[PDB]
Amino acid sequence: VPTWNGFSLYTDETVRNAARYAYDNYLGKPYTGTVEATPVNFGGQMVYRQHHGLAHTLRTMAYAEIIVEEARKAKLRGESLKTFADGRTLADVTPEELRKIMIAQAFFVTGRDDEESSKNYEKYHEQSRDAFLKYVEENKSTLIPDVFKDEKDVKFYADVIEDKDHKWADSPAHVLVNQGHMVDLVRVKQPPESYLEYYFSQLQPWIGSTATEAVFATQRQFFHATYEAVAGFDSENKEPHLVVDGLGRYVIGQDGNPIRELKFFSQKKKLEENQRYMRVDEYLKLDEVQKRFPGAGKKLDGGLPGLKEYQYLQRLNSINRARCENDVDFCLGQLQTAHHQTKITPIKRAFQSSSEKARRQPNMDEIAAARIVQQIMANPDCIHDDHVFLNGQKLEEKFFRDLLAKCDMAIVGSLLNDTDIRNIDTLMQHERNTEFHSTDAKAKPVKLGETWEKTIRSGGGVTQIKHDLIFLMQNDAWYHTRVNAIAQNRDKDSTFKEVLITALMTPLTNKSLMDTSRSPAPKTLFRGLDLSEEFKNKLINQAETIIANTTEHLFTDLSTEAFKQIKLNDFSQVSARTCASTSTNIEVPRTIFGSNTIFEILDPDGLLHPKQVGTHVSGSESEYSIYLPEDVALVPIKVSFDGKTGKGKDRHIFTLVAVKSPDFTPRHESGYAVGPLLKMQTPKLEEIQRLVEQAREEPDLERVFNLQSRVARQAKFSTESGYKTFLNEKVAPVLEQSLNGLLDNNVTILGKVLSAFPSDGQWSAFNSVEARQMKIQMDAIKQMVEKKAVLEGQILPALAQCQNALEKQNIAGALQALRNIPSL
Amino acid sequence: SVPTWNGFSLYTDETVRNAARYAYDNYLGKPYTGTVEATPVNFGGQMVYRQHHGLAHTLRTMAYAEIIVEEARKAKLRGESLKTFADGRTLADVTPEELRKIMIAQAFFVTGRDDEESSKNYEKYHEQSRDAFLKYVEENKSTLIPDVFKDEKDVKFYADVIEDKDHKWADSPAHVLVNQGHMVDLVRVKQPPESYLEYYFSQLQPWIGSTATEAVFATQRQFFHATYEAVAGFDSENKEPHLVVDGLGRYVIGQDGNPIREEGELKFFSQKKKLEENQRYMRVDEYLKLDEVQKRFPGAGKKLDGGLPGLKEYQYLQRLNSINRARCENDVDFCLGQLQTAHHQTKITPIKRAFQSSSEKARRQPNMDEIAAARIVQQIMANPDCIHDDHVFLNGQKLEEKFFRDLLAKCDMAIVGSLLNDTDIRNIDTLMQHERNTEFHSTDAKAKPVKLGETWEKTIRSGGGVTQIKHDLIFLMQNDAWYHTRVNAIAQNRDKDSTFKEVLITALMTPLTNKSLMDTSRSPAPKTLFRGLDLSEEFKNKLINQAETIIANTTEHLFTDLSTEAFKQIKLNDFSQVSARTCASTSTNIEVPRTIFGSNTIFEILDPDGLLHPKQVGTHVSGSESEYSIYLPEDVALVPIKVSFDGKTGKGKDRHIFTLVAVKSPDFTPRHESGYAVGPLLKMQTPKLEEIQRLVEQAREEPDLERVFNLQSRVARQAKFSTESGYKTFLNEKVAPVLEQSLNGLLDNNVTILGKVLSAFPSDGQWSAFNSVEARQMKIQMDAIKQMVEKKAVLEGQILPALAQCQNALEKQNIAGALQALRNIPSL
Amino acid sequence: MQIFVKTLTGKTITLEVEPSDTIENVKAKIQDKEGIPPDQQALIFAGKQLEDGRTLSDYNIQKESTLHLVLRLRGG
Amino acid sequence: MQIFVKTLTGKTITLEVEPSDTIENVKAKIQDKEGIPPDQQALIFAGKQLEDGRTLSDYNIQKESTLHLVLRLRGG
Repeated sequence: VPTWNGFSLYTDETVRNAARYAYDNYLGKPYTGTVEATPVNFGGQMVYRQHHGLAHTLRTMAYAEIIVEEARKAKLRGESLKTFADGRTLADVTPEELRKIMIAQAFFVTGRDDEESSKNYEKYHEQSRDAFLKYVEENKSTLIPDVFKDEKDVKFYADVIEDKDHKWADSPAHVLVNQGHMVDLVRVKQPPESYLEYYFSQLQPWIGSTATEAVFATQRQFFHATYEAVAGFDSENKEPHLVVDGLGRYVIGQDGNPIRELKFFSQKKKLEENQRYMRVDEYLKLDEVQKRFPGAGKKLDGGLPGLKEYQYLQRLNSINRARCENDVDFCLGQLQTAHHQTKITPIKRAFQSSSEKARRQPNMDEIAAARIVQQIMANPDCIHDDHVFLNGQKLEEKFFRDLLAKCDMAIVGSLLNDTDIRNIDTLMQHERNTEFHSTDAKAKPVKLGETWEKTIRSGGGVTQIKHDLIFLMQNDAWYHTRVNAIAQNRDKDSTFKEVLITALMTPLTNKSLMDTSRSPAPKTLFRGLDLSEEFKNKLINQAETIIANTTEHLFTDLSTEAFKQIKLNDFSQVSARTCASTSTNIEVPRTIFGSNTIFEILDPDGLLHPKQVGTHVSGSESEYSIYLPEDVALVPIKVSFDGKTGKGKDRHIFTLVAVKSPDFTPRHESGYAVGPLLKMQTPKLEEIQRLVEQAREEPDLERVFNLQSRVARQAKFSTESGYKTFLNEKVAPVLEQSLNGLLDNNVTILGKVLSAFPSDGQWSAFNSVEARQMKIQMDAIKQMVEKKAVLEGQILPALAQCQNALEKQNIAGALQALRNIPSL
Repeated sequence: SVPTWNGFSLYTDETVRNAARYAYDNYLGKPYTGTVEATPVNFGGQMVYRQHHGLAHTLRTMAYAEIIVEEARKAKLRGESLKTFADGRTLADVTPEELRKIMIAQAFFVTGRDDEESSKNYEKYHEQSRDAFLKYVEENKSTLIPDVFKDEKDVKFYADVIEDKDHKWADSPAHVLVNQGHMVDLVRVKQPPESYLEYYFSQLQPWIGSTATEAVFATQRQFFHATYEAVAGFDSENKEPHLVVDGLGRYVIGQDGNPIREEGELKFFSQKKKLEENQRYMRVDEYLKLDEVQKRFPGAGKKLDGGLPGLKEYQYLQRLNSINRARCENDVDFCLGQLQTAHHQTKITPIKRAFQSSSEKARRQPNMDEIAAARIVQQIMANPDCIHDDHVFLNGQKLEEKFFRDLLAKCDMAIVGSLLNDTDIRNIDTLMQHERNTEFHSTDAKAKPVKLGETWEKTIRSGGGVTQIKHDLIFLMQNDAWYHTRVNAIAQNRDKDSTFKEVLITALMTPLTNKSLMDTSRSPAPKTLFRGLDLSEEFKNKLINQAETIIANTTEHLFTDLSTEAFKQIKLNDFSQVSARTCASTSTNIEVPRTIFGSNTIFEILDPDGLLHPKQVGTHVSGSESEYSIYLPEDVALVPIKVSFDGKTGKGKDRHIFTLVAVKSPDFTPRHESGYAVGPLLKMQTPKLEEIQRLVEQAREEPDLERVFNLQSRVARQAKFSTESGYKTFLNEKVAPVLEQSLNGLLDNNVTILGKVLSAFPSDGQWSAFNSVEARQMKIQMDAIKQMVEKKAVLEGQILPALAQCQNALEKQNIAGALQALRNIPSL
Repeated sequence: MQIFVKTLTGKTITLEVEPSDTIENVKAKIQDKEGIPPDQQALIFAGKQLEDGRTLSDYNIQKESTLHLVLRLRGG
Repeated sequence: MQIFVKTLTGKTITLEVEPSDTIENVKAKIQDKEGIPPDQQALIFAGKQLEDGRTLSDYNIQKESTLHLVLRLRGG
């Protein structure tokens, strides 16, 4: 299966002009014959050939297109398709071949002089051929050799139009022109079930059942798009079956069984006693019919859903009906929109839908990640060469790579504020000389914060900061190549600072984009990539597998296989995890940057939330930024070869549709950000650490001995009588008792030597120089004894009682231990 | 060049006392038969027939001869050169045998007096004294010859000294001692006292030197006090006329203020020779300031108080007329006892003069390190598991060998023992179990090692309560040389090749043994203890010359205090460390060290001031060792006062007796740095406040933010459906905001948000309205979220700020604000 | 030597240059002919942005080569 | 062989012993003579206390040697 080149009925100029020449010279002119010569009027506009005119002709061309499309898919799915004499298959039809096919289809019915279908088929197809050859000769110059290799090529398609011998299976040309003509015959002729089965059965061998279901499902949408009535389908309808070939009927005998040789009967032939015509319900339920037609048990509604018959019938009479019959460009536009929609509806069918177009609310880790970002921005002092150290916690390269891979950094950015944006410069001044390295190795390293201050930042308020940041991202390749490579986890030999900066700037850049972007979101965006040959080939294969397993259906929903193949082959991650640059102008990626890979990103449901980047004057890059939501997939619907780039590499355009579904949500293990954040909230509790260090000081018994010796010298020698009685009675026992109390760590002794300390007035009885000095010595020893008695006897037990209440979760008891403290 | 004395003493020799007994019985106690002052005198009702020249006088002259030889020997040792006799000897060369003969002669020197007639009948009285001496020798020839007197030639020599026919008072040591002994006793209360003292001082000085002569005459005043004789004062500025004692005359100062000399030298003037107009007798104060007198007499400018220090005059006189005066003059044993006590005190009083005095006899109070040492001892005993081969490991601290040697060296281990209790004693059994196989080594290297704890279990210990343990431990020390030799050597830091456990057990048992001795001893503290030692010949001679140097530089004095030199030599030569730092074994029976154990070295330890606090060891039955233990206090020195050659041991080596006096003084206090024990004790008690450490780590715990976030998800999905009415309303309006505020309060750490969301949590009565299973599930989850918010709200907003405020108040040592911070916690 | 820089608005601008010429060199020249100020200009050659200071020779650019010019402005 | 054990009270105890006699049974014969129980007996020879279990010849106590006996008992 070769890669298509983007050739399409709705964009090829040659095929459209052939449709014009057919309309202007035949299809749009009045019939010269008898049958159905009289025109019919639709909303005031006249249609001369309502049945075999422009809308019918263009639909047959559109059928041939999707028949080739569906045949290529069936071949890629592994199905066996009907072979021609030379072993080819409808899947083997090339773009140039099909362009010749459709041009002949434009003239297949122009030779009609009226609507007679009972004769002069020979004559009318002769006039059709003459019309086609007349067009070819008149535009000989353009047609040859570009469209037709020569006049011998022209005669082959003139031969298919003439149809001398009804060799309807001879080549892809005969098949597609015949089948395209026959597919338009499925209409509201009753019973509709008989007609659909017959034409389904005629196409089915060439492309298979899955493909044939897609063709006739699409045919109904083309009928709606061109304002033709669409019939219903009832598998248990009770009308007599209609043998379409020969307009006959089949029979059920008086005996039980359907009669066969299965045997044809004319509608005229009279039947024996109480024999009967086979009903359509019985026809569909026959085993041979069920084996080739999946219509059994199935019902389809006629008309348009959500329209009741009086509104549907006014639609069928709309002037757009005649515009389809008289305006080539209008009718092709209706078909193109219907063709495009049938590439999207099977995708949405296969996934759980959602009514929310916005990003989800933050999870716990995105909330914690945002808090960590704000604290780093607030304290760039925390940035080292290996790690970040903040609030006693070490965050290394792995932590920031986890944030990039598990957090929605756009959601994180929505939890940041203008203070974090203002702090961008203080982070940059801290990183004045931090060198960034472009992924291009020949580029010279660039100092981050210094470049920022002297080339990017223009002062102003926080909005100007946001545009400066957005500008650095759009303008400086040394910056965004490293950032995007790290963000998408495909970088080589990156420094830790480069990882951290990427982790900090990705949410901050998203906030800048979100706050600044004014324009409503474009619905078509183009992204350029430079992929290796091997990697592009992998994406082509994956896209083709997805496209081949995405099909419209009539009766057999294969949505489960589309789900399975899209999950196996999705390459949405190529556009995820970073602020991805896109342009509304395909020539920015195609022509200016020369990408060999172009993603045509369609977002008809507004799920991508693109943000404007920079200016959009004429000649600008028309840039928009996408940070892919976690539950949006960019599902491929078309892969086209687009020619070669300036360097001679192949260029391919992938058309992708953004689809949102809970089925695309990743499952991450939580905790990677909350854990570290919890560590940082840990209190230092420095005062309590100093309470214990002070509760572990050895008492200074040096000074108590000093005063004991000082008392002893004054207590051997004192001529004053009363001073020596007081020193030996009231002072020396307190000092000896205090010494043993400090030595023994005995609370009982300490709490009671306090009462024994003499008063200031008892000391004031003696106005000696040494007695005053001792009084000051005694007070210091007294404070030292009291502090220990209060610590070990009052405060330390209360903490223990408080703590023990807390390990029993007796909270009010823990308070009580502090409140209710007993005296000594 | 001074031969060691043999302990010969007037106060213990029997021959000398017998001669004095016979002198009293046959002459000195009988009435005078002459005219001059023959009438007896009464003292307290007891007759004294010879008040001046009787028994007491005669005994004092012998005591003088003893101290004169004593001080002469000291003076020779100090390097002084003494006056020589014709044969080359000095008084320092007088032997014990010679001094005995001299004293026997002295005993009879006055027996021949018929009355107190002085000048008139010198030769008759001295011949009768001679004959009395000859009569006594003849009546005791068998005892006396040849052992005391070698032959009749020898007897006649001393008889000739008594007769004194030619006044050859400088002929021989016997002549000088007999004459000077008689003269020293004439220093009395006759006026002017300064003339008498200077004269007799000048007679003695050339034979023994000034220092010795000061000692002799200072001691004389003490002998006078001991024998109830009046003692005069000395006034260098006395203006009374000087008395030329030799001739009972006068010196004169002429019309000019000049002493009348001769063609110089001072003119003797008869007292009855009344003289010229304006001529003057030379005063005492002028005589003592003469250059010739000042060069031979150190009394110039000095003053001595008369009588007895501390007695008013009225009391000195009733003392002088006490009955003890008659006892001294009629009872030979009483008077010798009086003199012996005075003589012994003159060997102590100079020692105490040379050092800072002390008043208190008891051991001092415990110091900081002894208190800590006792506590460490108690805790080792309580948990013997802490004892390892290399060290003791107690409460995080590692105590190695040097720590326990330091306690042995710096703590008074008796004081430390006084801080131990009966359960520490009781734990000795536990300790011995843990040390059952610890092998002790005698310092006797031929002895086999002995397993300490097993021998204690199976041989030493005899059951019973605490007191029996104490006696068993004391018995172990008294009885087992394999143990006390090792313990003593380690305690005195003279051991070699001891194990850690031997050192540790030494450091534990020394205070435990002291406690056991203090708790059990009831015998009154004896004041004479004997200690035997087996010393090498080299070591003992070091001790001998150390003691002789100390003794030779310890002298009484009158005017010239040589205390500074006694201090210097005692500090240079002190060997108190030989008896220090351990429970030193002593006995009240000298025969235990001398005979049973055959020691070549005996310390006669005297403790008159009760400073040693010895404790009875074992039994004191007849035939026992009469053992006492002393642990020397840190400020008590055992100062030698006497060294005696005592004959030979069983093995033929010389034995010496060192007489030591215990003396207490701050100058002996060692200087040790503090903290050797308090340091480790304090580290052992630093608290591991794990309850506060657990409180800290409970403020560490993280809130379960994921759980609050997930519960929000459930509340929302619980709400999306109406079920119970109108619990959906309740969920959206009451529960969802509270969870939103809780999460935002815990995302930040906003205590103020957390506090009032606590009030927003619905009441239990609000939940009573909904009875669905999922509603009950919900309140249980809601109660959990409320507990999480409340723990963070109370810790961050009440408890932790209160503890921080309390500590900042303790850091400013405002303790009232510290307790305020806890008690004044405000509710949210 | 001569090169032409092409734009998104369709015009093809020819410049007479010589290899020793820097990039600022080039913009300056586009400003005089087209008067598009230098600091709005971003020059692309073979898909790679060309930076101030480095020369026309450095980026391999050569005779009759093609450069691409986009207007690049800050928003707001 | 005969030896003499001299005491502090003044007695001189004469004993007939063999050189292979133990100290236990020298104390036993001292007890038979003077009635002092062996547990109270401390026997000394040339300043060294004699140990039960070892022989007289172990300590080189020979003919007409003099031993010394002191009473030694626990207090209380």
